[PDB]
Amino acid sequence: QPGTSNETPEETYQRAMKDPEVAAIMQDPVMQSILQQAQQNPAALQEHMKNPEVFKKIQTLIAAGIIRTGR
Repeated sequence: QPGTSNETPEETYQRAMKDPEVAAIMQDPVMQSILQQAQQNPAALQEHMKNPEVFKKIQTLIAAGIIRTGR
């Protein structure tokens, strides 16, 4: 049921798509590189979050529910 949606990641993407900050960041290849590095080492993404430019980028998609960073 769309009303009780929650297991539909696709819905989250659309919402984030409406946010101008999300569109701009998703179009940036920097985030793709961070994810890959994280696979090679967990500390890779950590230093990225600390970085001011990447910090804003990473956080934007998280709040938008586009990326899961929980554990």
